[PDB]
Amino acid sequence: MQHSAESWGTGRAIARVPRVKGGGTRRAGQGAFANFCRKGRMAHPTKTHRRWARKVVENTKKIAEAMAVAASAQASLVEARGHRISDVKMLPIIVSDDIAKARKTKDAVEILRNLNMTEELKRVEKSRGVRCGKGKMRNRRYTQRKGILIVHGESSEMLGFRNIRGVDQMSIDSLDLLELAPGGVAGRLIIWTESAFEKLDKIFGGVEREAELTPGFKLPNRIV
Amino acid sequence: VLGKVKKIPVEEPRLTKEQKIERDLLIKKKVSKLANSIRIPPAIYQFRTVL
Amino acid sequence: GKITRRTREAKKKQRQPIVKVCLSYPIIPQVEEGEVIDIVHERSRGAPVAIISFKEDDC
Amino acid sequence: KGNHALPNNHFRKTSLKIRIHHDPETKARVMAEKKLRKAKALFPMPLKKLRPIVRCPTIKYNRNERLGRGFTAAECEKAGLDYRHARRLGIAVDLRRRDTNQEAFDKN
Amino acid sequence: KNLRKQKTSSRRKQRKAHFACNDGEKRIRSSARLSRELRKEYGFRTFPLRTGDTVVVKGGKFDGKEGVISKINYRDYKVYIEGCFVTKNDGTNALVPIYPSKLTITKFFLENGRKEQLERKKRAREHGMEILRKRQEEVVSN
Amino acid sequence: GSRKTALVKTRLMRALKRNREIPAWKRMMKEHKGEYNRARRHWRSKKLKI
Amino acid sequence: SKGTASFGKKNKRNTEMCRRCGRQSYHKQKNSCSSCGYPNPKMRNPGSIKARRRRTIGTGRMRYMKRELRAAKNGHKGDPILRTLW
RNA sequence: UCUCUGUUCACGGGAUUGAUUGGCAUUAGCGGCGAUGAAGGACGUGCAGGAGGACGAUAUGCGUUGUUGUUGUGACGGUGUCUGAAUUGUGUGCGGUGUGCACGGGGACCCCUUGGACUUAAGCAUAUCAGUAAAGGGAGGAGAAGAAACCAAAUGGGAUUGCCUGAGUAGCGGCGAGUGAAAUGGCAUGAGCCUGUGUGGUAACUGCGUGGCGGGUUGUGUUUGUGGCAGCAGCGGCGAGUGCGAUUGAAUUCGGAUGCGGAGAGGGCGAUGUGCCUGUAGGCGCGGCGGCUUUUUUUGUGAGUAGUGUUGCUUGGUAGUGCAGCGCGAAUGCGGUGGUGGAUGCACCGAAGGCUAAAUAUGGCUGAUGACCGAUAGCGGAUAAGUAGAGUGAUUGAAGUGUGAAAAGGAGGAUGAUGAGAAAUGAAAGUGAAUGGAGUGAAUGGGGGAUGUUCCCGCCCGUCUUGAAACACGGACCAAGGAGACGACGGCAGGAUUGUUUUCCGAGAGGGGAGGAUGCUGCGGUCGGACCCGAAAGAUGGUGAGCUAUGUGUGU
RNA sequence: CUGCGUGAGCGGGGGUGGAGGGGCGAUAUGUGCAGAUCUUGGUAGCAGUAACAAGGAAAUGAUUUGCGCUGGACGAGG
RNA sequence: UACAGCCAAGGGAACGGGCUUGGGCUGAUCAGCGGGGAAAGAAGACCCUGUUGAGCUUGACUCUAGCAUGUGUGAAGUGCUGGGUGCCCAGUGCUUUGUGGAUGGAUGUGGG
Ligand SMILES: [Zn+2]
Repeated sequence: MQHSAESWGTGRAIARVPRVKGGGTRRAGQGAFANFCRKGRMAHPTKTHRRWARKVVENTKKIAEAMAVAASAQASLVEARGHRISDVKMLPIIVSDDIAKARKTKDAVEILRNLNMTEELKRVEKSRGVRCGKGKMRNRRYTQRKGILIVHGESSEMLGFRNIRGVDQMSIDSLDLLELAPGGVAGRLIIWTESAFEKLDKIFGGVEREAELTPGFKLPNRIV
Repeated sequence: VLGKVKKIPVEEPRLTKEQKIERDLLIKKKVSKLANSIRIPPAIYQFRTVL
Repeated sequence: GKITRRTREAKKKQRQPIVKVCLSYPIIPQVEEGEVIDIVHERSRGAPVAIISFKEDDC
Repeated sequence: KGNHALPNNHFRKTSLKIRIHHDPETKARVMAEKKLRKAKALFPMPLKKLRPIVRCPTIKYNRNERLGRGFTAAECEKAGLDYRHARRLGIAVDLRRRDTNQEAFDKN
Repeated sequence: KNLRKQKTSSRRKQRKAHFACNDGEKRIRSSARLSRELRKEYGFRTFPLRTGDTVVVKGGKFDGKEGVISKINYRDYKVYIEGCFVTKNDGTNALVPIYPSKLTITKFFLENGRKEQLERKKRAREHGMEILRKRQEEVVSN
Repeated sequence: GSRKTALVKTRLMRALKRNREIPAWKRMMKEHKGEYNRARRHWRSKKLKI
Repeated sequence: SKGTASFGKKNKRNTEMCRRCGRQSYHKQKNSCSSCGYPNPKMRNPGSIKARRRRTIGTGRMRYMKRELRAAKNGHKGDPILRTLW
């Protein structure tokens, strides 16, 4: 729209669109402003105040986190979405809180082979590669599958688990839905510590008893 | 601006340190003669009597 | 409308005037004696003008 | 056309303006770092002042209490203190308020 | 206007810093690695290149050759080595350019004040390997 | 014309010693081949405007 | 004869090069530049939206203002000799 | 041979696929010019130089310091022709002839002045658009505001500024179209001071100077930080860990091994990457620049103002909500205010002098990000783009990216060489050469059959219209681009979570029990540029008497 | 060139090309062209047509001869 | 420049190159020519409609610059003639010691 274009009107044997003023250049006399003209503007330009986010009901947010936690103990659901497990003892998996003393990465990898999580970290490594279409040049060049999630109850992070390709961490006081059910499908493979696993009855309560650390919430009752 | 003639400012000439002094005493005389030709109130006229 | 001829002829004359010379004689209470030194024609007048010379003044 | 409520949407002025902050999560935590930085520049003294308990005005809010602006000079005097000296000890003083109730005067 | 320690991880900003940096930074990005037998005297890995150094090629059609650097072009990332050439359609020879990160340094050059550059960096590394040892051994108690 | 001001003369001189092709030693280089000046003016087609 | 034949009479030039801005727009009978307004002490208000971005801060060399900006990042220390007097 | 139609090879053109040191958006900091000569302009500077970029007679760059041996470069300091506010000037303070200050640039956001019309009302004049755009004057990193001559009607709150609720409500309005607050309640941030009546046993005071001059009694009254405390940015340097086999022009591919990790962010390298290089995580060293921080005893006042008659403008303010011209013009146990003009009780406050952080706004610059665009897109501008070019002037304004891993090499033809490959890919419209078939019928299509035809059927599409093959309009051909998406407020349908839901009638005076709430997708309604393209006009601010018209000076 | 589908469309084979490309579920849209005297670029027929030029000669042409009428200076503009 | 290009009648949006039923020159050239293609050019200027304009007029509606005429503001001191009931005002001459530059409101006029 950076011109002083005006239409020529009828009577000259050319169509009525507005046209550039001037002389001495091939731009002079060509179409301007219209959505069907070369170098024009869009019919309905894109604007910054469209709605980007959405609102979820607060209670439905917590029903979804409880389904995702419940599905991490059915072995049929954890094997449907990948997650090769043929040598774990029983689900759910719980270890003591003294894995936080592994502060070198060489030890944290030894704790994970003792739990038979060895062929799982190999499946994530071999799935890494370049993305197919145009997104690869928009700073999104590599993709790969999801692996193990460590739900602990200590402070900021475990430094010795941070470099392993295929391992995430989460705090019991956060418990977000975007890590628990990746892609919107429940059944991730989770490893609990013993301090975090004991706080699960205060966060979610029961079907007819309210929960403390979350005022009001009760599990929904059954329809069959 | 429609066939007319211009605005013509003035900024009249300036006095130079002896026309100014000559212009201050002209005003002091013209104002003193008016102060003695109108009726003077009593509270200001009493100061015309000194030791 | 547009502005009439009478009003524009008045504005043209403040821009570019016709000028005449303003004849007049001075003040001399004592009987002096003058001297006509010239009689001359002038543009825009019909009457001739005389140049008269006194002891300390011309008119 | 049709049976609808009569609409009253005011968008007839070209001078109107829209205003949106598109990232309020980073804006909140940038203001909590400002708030913790004042606190340890005043270090020993706690950055907030002690305020009184007052009563909401009309008959609709009559039965409700609230934190107010400051204490009065008589409330400070009877607690053994001068209001010029209560201000150096982190107490807020309001010389506009008037004293008209004896129970509320005692709570403060 | 140095740019090789950018915080950003954007692809357009990183390729811009490789192809358009100043000549001071073109020399550090043209760095080569030392051999095993030369890395026991000095403690460090890679060091930058200059003419007169003896190197060895690794990969390509000149894989396994050894020679002396006769010219470098830092601005274009091109190294010319005596003994890797080709015959034009006239009977004449020409030297072929090689990329600096496919070479290995053996027996470098020590004459134009370069004997001291190697000794300044050998001291900075052993002074830094003790700040790490004292911190580590005390954080051993940590 | 033969008559001209001093400021008109020094700008006509500057415009004159600009209308020139790339020197031959620069075109013979390896990385300057196929380059021509392309900012050239001919006195009949384009006018300088004083 | 108001077309082709009237063009052969146009050999007088009304303007010259302006000594403030350098365009061929200083009108000699008017004593005034139609681009920048010289000899008024202030520069003329531009006649269009695009005219503002053809001649402003940054479209020339900025010989002094660049130097001053490098000095204000270091606290305006001056010549190291004269620093004893200050 | 010519016309139409198959097939193969060669042209012509630049679509498509894949790239990208460019664009665009949101967010965090900063907001740093000038008489100590700015921004902008003109002309110059290299041994061999035109454009661009860089630079100023110390000119294609000089000094100090770091890194280097190189076409060398980083960080800081110096120089800067002739111009331009451009000033050897004009105005003005302090002095008494000395010495200061103002002027211009920019102006998104802020303060003050002035002030439209298009448009809506299906016409139009009050009204609306709108005290908005344009114009002018004055400031800063923000500005302006600010410590009750307040709000109210309780058992009362308690400076300014921003956000939610109150509420499209009370009200204003050819009571039409339209227009439109605030208090309370809930949050963010929080902070209060200076003066015009200061001694009389002696101006106790200060600008200039080194125990003096100037000011001042018509009234001056101004110590102190190389110390501490908290913070913010920058610069420099060190930085772990590798080798064989197969395919390839070359491997990061495929197959055995062997290590690092507070480092498996991203980028380059002859191709798809944890140990090939750069960095990365994390420690060390060194400048710099700010914010807080020193408290001798003091008492009392704000007039050509407030108000008011009249006239003009403004506000939701309705019989001033606020402001201004002209004229009149106050009080001292007194003055002001309480959503209808006036009276009188009760309530609540002290105007007409001065200063004040924080929470708020926003072109551009610098950092960090992205369900954004990918060369007719994205900024006009991925290149010597506000350039080439156009106009008397104010102004106006494009088109153009790709040899290869390596120059290993070509450029009239032919013969050849190098390379993995003659070298980005290379559609349609249209054409040349060869070769097969058909024709003297406008061509093309469907059924049924067949290596062209023979029988039957078949007028040119789109559109407005009672009605088109029309002597109704648009359409020579091909590629690419090209039009109901988005915001606010309400209703209904389908779906999700939860359910111990509801301030009623009436102009008032008076009277008085009767399943929703919060999101998500779609459709209908209104205002927004509003599905896309199109007037004749109206207003604000600027340019021209080189063509042509008239007057006047001086020539032919 | 060939298979499947009532259709919108989806597969396979041989050349060319020399680096990346997909299926399935939910989600975000600048989401599908024959037309607008549509926009920008390229190309036909018309058509080797209209229009324009071919100035007097002498094997040679610094020599011989035939024809036309502006010719020479100052200013503006270049 | 939709595609094309020989005629008669019929019906048809009531004057067909194409549709129905009949009549036909001539295989591909060159120069001419002005019957037809309701030939080309130009979103009919005539005429009507639109709650679309603009130039101009006045006895259209609503206003307005300027101009006229009372009246408020402005400078002090004095004499004189006249009105009504002591009173307010008119003209009014004089003196020098303000000044003449203006400015608020009211009624009439006003196709400039
Ligand atoms: Zn100028």
